[PDB]
Amino acid sequence: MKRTFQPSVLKRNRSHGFRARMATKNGRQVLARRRAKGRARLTVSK
Amino acid sequence: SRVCQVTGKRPVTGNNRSHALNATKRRFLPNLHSHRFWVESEKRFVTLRVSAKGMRVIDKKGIDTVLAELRARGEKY
Amino acid sequence: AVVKCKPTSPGRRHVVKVVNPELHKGKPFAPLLEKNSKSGGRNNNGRITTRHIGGGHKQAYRIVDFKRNKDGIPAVVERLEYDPNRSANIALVLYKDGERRYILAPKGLKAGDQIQSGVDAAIKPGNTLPMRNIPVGSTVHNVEMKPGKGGQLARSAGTYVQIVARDGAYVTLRLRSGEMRKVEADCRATLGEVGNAEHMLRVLGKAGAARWRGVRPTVRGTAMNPVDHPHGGGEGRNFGKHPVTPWGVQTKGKKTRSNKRTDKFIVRRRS
Amino acid sequence: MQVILLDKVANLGSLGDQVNVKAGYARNFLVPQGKAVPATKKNIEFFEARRAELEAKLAEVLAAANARAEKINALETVTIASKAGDEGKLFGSIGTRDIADAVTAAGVEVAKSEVRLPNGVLRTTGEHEVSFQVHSEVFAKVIVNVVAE
RNA sequence: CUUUAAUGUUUGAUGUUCUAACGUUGACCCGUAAUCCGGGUUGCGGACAGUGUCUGGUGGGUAGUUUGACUGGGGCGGUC
RNA sequence: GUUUAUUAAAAACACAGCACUGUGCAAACACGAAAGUGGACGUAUACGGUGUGACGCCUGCCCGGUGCCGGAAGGUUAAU
RNA sequence: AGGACCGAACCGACUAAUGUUGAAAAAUUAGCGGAUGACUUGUGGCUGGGGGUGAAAGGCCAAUCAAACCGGGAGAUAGCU
Repeated sequence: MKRTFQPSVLKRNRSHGFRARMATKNGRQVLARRRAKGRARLTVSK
Repeated sequence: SRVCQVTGKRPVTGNNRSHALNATKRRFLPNLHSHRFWVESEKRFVTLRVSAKGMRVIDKKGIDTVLAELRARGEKY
Repeated sequence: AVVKCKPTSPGRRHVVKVVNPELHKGKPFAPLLEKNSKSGGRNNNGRITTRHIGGGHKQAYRIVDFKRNKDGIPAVVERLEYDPNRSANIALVLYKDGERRYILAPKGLKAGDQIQSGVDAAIKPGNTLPMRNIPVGSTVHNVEMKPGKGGQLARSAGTYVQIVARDGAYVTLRLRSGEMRKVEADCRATLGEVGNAEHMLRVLGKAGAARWRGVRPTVRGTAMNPVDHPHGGGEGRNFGKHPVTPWGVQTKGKKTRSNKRTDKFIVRRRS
Repeated sequence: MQVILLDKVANLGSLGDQVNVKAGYARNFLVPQGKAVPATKKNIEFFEARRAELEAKLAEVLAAANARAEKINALETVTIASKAGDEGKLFGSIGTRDIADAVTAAGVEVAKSEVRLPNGVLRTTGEHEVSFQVHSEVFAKVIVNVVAE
């Protein structure tokens, strides 16, 4: 309903993606951060 | 950008200041204008944006002398 | 014609609508239809620029021409239907040359009219020609700023403009607002008036009637906070202050637009 | 700067003449139009020894052009030529009447003029008539031609 | 020498016209079985619009800040 | 009809309707270092703003101040 | 024909009662309004922070909107506790 979260799988892959964020320079700082932190969990980048 | 290329003259953030000398800027900029220049060698119009102080300096070395040096920092496509 | 929808229901209480006989439906030729027509008022980089835009029917844009370059063998006028994408009634014209051209249906029709445009045309309302073959005092619609630019003003319902002068270089016209402006003598334009005049004579009847006309309600400032627009101060209301735009300039009077170039071609500004 | 002239146009020039000129003639008149070359102290010797050949053998068939500059800044012609009046006979085809254009114009909106009385424009010896429109009901016929200085 | 005339003349006004600058949000061609774009060709406007620098005027439009203190609570009044 | 999501749903907002005002397309205007974009592939019976609110009957008096607009002729006066 | 009536679905919340160390970070229960259009609803897309968006309340923007979230500047500074 008024719930903040409820799944839309598409959007995750295409807005929070590996390559749906790689283009922007800033969403390459994110990758850089989360690689050197040892982060490799992946927030749905597949 | 917004440069002369010839003299290279570019936007600086200078200020005329205030009268109580408070912090404020508005930028001093060059006089870039497209003036219709043409090569004779390849015989076509190669219109460049260049400043009007830049223009004085083009005149002073000879028009096709600054243009003799150009095409080693060329801009044309 | 214009017909009152008599009190029957509230919002039907008082309605003016227009029904006219020329409305004939069959759809214009597919190559002369494209797309939808809803915009929303947004830039092409997102974010609505212009408020009061959104709403309205689906529509289709209808691909129109009033330039009328052809001067070949006379034509004929086909159907007529109200073109939704503009403020006047249209008719498809078919040249016998093999051309299809739109016209904004100027009054007095035979639905088979012989359109020719020349340098004397068929000399009847509804033919385009270069504005020098007319006398002064003509009514002209699809006046243009350069020849081959095509129609662009006096292209609504019953908009046309009087030729006041046209001797020597340049043609002065009196635009509908008192405004004399001298345009080139080379420019085409159509003889006679433009058709439809019931655009003004349809004065709706309800709030909902206006919503589906592509527009959203215009909210007055004085019923909105200082910050949102001055003259408010809600709870108990407030009043004061010389009336301002949201851009802070005075709305009452305050003549605008100078460019010192297109202004050199305007000869007498408005009353 | 300074220039060696290549022309005689307006009230200055004389088909080669080292004079001082300003930056209203350079980047605004003579140049850019091929109607001058700088004079520096190198040029001053090159061009001058050169100009007693060029500005002689060439000069006396080009006199049309030199003349028309004055005639069109004052205005009394709408036909122009770079050769015409330099044999007793006129040459060219420039002129509103038969180029189907409007030229030598900088206030007048027109872009067409129709041909009326066939005589040729700079193709018949002597003056010819040019007819110039401002409407299809208002006109301004005139008698114009280009001759030498 | 003036008053004033004319010659050698200088220059600002206006006036006119022009392109040779410079713009084109007119037409056409070609790159191009790209309505984008450029150049070319033509027309138009035209030393103008306009922009750079400087400048006066305006400018709660916008910004940063301030707008004291005493006091039988503070206000309020008086006071310094 | 819309509304203070989730204590205030109305006498609030909105509204057809009225009036004023701006604006001739390169429109007013608006957005964006800009290019350019929206307005509109519309175009004065249009597009935008302001105030009032079906309908009916009506909408008096006052332009000084202030703003805005017109007249600026002349005088004052900056940069230089 | 109808921003038409009554009235399910559905969309929504004005009253009251019960709940308030709840079944619930707004419900349950019983009424109620709208209910063919200024309707309402799915999917995706497009708008962003002093901004959007707003039939306009300074409302709404991820249980945050008359003051967003995340990280840093930073040990900001606290004549105060």
